[PDB]
Amino acid sequence: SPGTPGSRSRTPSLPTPPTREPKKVAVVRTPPKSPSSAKSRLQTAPVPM
Amino acid sequence: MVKCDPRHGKYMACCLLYRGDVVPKDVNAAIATIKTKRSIQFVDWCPTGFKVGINYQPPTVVPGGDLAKVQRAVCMLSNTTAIAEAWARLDHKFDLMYAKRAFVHWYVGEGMEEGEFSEAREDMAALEKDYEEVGVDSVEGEGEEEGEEY
Repeated sequence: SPGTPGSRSRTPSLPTPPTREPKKVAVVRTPPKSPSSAKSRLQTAPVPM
Repeated sequence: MVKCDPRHGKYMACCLLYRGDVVPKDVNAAIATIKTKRSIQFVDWCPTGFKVGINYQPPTVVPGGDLAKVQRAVCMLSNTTAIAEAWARLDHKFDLMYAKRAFVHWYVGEGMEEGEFSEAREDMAALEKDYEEVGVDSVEGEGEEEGEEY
């Protein structure tokens, strides 16, 4: 950069902290283990004549 | 002393036992009075329908009882279709438990057959019809309710 004659100030400015990055983090992972069941029954008493 | 109506049944045989201060002519008159009150229908296939016994010792009531004391008393055993009609009830309560085979495992569990219950039902049903045949005494009739024209 152009400027004043003789010695000029010696300045670094690279910011240390990480930028935006791929860590979305909040995703569904483990629902509780859950099976549905249709169920059935059939009445079975003595049935003579 | 059985929960059956004798007027609904038909008398078949009687044994009358008499105790105490008893007269044979008065026993005869008492039984003759029943036979003339023929609404107490006995079977027509057995007109000689009475047996009699007479003993001199009157009944004793055991202390702490409730029975009145008496100089004379009467005991009877009677055969009649009414008590088979009481059996026909006891068989139709067996039939209802067996029609759903209720309780039969407490008896098959002892090493009976279920076949025994079916045998027993049928033997009993044969007995009710044995009594129906003798309820059918083929007794003759009396009259009609109405008269005629000419």
